[PDB]
Amino acid sequence: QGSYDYDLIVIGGGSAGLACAKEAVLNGARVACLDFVKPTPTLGTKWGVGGTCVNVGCIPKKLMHQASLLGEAVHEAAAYGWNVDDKIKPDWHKLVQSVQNHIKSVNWVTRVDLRDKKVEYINGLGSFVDSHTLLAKLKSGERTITAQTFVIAVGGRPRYPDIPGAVEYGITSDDLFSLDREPGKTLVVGAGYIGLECAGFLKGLGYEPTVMVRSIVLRGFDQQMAELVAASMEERGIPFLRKTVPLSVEKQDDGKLLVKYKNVETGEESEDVYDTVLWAIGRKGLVDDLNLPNAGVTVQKDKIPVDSQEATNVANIYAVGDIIYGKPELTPVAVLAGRLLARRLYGGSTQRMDYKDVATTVFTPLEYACVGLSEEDAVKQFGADEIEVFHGYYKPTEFFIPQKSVRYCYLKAVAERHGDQRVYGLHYIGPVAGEVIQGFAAALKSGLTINTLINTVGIHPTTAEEFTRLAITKRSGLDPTP
Amino acid sequence: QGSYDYDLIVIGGGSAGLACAKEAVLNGARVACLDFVKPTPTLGTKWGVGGTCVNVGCIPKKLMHQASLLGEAVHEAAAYGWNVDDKIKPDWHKLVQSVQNHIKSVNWVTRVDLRDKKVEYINGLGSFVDSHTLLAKLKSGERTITAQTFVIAVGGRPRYPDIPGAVEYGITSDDLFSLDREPGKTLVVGAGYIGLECAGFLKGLGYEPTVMVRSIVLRGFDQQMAELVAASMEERGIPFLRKTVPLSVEKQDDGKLLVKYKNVETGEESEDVYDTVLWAIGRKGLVDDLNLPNAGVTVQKDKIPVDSQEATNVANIYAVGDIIYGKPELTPVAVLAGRLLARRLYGGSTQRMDYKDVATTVFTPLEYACVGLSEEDAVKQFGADEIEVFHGYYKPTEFFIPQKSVRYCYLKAVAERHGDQRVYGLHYIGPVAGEVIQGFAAALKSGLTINTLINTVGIHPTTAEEFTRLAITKRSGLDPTP
Ligand SMILES: Cc1cc2nc3c(=O)[nH]c(=O)nc-3n(C[C@H](O)[C@H](O)[C@H](O)COP(=O)(O)OP(=O)(O)OC[C@H]3O[C@@H](n4cnc5c(N)ncnc54)[C@H](O)[C@@H]3O)c2cc1C
Ligand SMILES: Cc1cc2nc3c(=O)[nH]c(=O)nc-3n(C[C@H](O)[C@H](O)[C@H](O)COP(=O)(O)OP(=O)(O)OC[C@H]3O[C@@H](n4cnc5c(N)ncnc54)[C@H](O)[C@@H]3O)c2cc1C
Repeated sequence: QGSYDYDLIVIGGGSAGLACAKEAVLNGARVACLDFVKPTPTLGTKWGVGGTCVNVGCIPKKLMHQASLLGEAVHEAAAYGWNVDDKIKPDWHKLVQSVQNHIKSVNWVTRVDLRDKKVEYINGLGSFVDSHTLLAKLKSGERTITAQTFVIAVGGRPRYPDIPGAVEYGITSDDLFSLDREPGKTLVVGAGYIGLECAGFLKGLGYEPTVMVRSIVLRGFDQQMAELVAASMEERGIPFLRKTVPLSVEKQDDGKLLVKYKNVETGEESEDVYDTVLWAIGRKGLVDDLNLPNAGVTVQKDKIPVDSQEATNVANIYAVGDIIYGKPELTPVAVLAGRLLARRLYGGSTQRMDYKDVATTVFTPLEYACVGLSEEDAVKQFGADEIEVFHGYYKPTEFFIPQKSVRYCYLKAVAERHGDQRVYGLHYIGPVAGEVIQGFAAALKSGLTINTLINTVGIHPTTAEEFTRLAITKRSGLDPTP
Repeated sequence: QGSYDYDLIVIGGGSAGLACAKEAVLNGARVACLDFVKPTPTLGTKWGVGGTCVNVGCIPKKLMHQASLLGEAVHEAAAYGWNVDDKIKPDWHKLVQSVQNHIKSVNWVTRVDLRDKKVEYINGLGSFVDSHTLLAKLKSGERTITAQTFVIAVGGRPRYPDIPGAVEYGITSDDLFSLDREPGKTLVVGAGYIGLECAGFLKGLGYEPTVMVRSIVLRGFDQQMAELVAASMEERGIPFLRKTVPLSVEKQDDGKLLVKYKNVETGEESEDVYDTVLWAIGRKGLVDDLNLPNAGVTVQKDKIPVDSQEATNVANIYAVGDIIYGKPELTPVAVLAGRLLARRLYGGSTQRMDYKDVATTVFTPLEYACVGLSEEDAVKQFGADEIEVFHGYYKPTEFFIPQKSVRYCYLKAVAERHGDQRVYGLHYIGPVAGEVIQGFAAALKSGLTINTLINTVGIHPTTAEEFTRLAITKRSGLDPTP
């Protein structure tokens, strides 16, 4: 009660913003949704509607990971009697065209879907004038629009190190999936899931990545599982530069990139030449252009703190997805929080988003999926002596004939030691990690216990059945290799 | 412990028998385990210890399915820009050799493990003298041993139709996996999972199968899903002879096999020529050679009815696995039941086998996995108006670039309509169906409801997350294709 141009304005058109805008209209709101994509500096990469996942995230990364797995499949096929040739090579440019052809088909479908659902899509950059007023800057011109409620869904963009040559000579994941030039010998700075997945499918597509790690691999993940993923990448011939930080990048006369770098423990300074330098050193939330102080919204560095209803400290302004402080930065999380948020606003729902036990997958050459607590978090939370860890190495049926290493085929269930022996966390390295873990995440939400887990009849022959076969505890001290 | 040569004699060295034998010795019993493999009649195929799964079942079937899938991966790789050659053909002799090579390694490790664990392995055919005495026929002489307790775990062997030429010219799954000659053009008589799987990998390896179906496809399975499986195989060039039954087989001068057959609906008589006739029309329990009347054990046709502790009507004699009457005939069922039985006999356990909601996968070219009730059984049991079926067609991310048909990529959830909305059944046709369904099967055993299902965050991008995206009910009559 007051009267504005819209019930709801959503700022940002990626996973959360669009899910939110669509669910809001379904429930009868009058809604606008702004989306705009700043081109990468140098290179100037830009793209269509639908945000990070579709354009420069989950989707192209999965497709290139598939490109890399298919190469290996071609190699294994010979072991099974197929008369395949060995000297096979990927055309990078055909790969990139395929992937970009897919993404642009998706951009169109999404654009049509919005218009069909009557979501008013504005292609401009929104900034607050006040807690109820937004200026949209359009390709040419501006509109000032009001709303009862604002959902901030602006996400982030890749960070650049504060080092000479960084922006002129390096790229990020924004550039990588449409790179005009072949990656070639590549330096991947950062050992979060993005850097690892990148290095992984670079090696698999015939290039030469090296991963540079400042301190640890996959911070926020179970560190045993982390180190197993890193060693499995080294087994695949991907070198790692541990405890090492970039100093500078310069272009040589021959067009090669000379990177000087520094070991952070020893102080040792080194250099090497690469064709490509990929920064995968984190993503910074896009609060900057919002002019949040005009709106009264408090900020926590580059992110926005929200209550369990995704409200900011300003009662009418909400934020959802990646710009939000301290929550899983993942697509299905953005989508579902976006939608639920529209449903409480307009569909009379009280269902709040559940952020606990979110499953995830790192799509490394051998993939790592997990849901729930890491081993160390459970131990910190409850005490070593109130925790049980069941573990083992296993052998995929599909690995024997081609003789593929099973050295890093390992899984573990982290659980309550007594009582109901509640399962806290599940971790798996191996083929189709995410396909395996998804149903187990649903089980953890239904209260999975160790007794149920271990008495769920296996589907044979699968690697998923290895979770139901778990029996050796770390406490027993018994060899986890059957 | 007192009077007999053994605490325990296990008759049958397959999935149930070995799991029973091993667990029994772990709990201090003195055990022998008999295994003997009768050679196939004609042809005379025979193999080592470990039973059907290892030698003529799950394992070779999974390996040849993998060979067929790798063939498809090779063709897909090109869509992603790999410069692979199109004209590839598998070598059957090389494939059989790699499969048999794996199975002989496993036979030997299994034998070694039995000795290491002190299970006394006797390669001889057991028949009862009385309820405490067994005669063992060895290659050499005969033994005659006594025990306090017997576990019958003899399983089954494929059936032959009672039809001229059947045994002289036909083969079964027992011969297939080490066929000396190339299948060629093959009539697969029977449309259970064994027939369909064999037909599927044979087509995938360059041969020309035809499936002959007496009545229905996949009797015992959700029939909607059965028809989608059949049609996905017709999509791949595999024909079905519907409502059709074999009459005879003869060998022509040119070495081919003339099959006379009859449509049982129209009465039509037809014939055709094949290189191979695979009978996949069921398996008969091996009660015959046991001389059960000597033990006083009651049988139910070819099977043995047992109570919920796997006991026969003779209290010192149990049966477990495929020979048992009326239970799922699958490897992990046999393994877990034989384990739990030994653990109750000797381990002071009271835990009984749970035969309900066992998950299974049909490893057809597009795999069908399921757990819990088919739609028709849920409707039968509860009423249409108490059932909600959530369903959808979906598109695997990996299918886009090579433009693979998504026509049969379909899943559904059969659920309680009101109340807690307990999930009764899950069904999925698509890639890595068994990897997807396994965790969901543990979810079901934990009480998975629709609310849990639909609010478990997806792992993106996966096909497994399609389960958590389910939203369109059959009752709405809305299009299940987004
Ligand atoms: C390489 C990489 C791999 C990933 N892999 C996975 C994975 O496999 N699985 C998974 O779940 N997640 C993955 N993610 C994470 C996932 O893509 C993000 O979690 C998700 O896209 C976040 O959605 P969002 O709506 O918050 O932000 P975004 O999708 O980034 O959308 C925000 C949109 O708003 C625009 N915008 C910003 N400011 C304004 C403004 N002032 N006005 C108008 N528009 C604005 C932005 O330009 C952008 O288009 C990956 C991310 C990266 C980069
Ligand atoms: C082609 C095919 C595909 C299959 N695919 C799958 C699948 O992928 N997944 C799955 O879970 N299951 C699968 N199975 C089913 C699975 O193989 C069986 O359920 C399982 O092997 C049954 O185990 P068992 O111990 O009861 O029998 P077995 O493995 O058959 O029995 C063991 C043995 O007892 C021996 N024996 C019999 N009589 C005597 C006697 N009197 N004295 C001494 N020894 C005797 C037999 O010769 C045999 O070695 C498949 C089966 C077939 C045939």
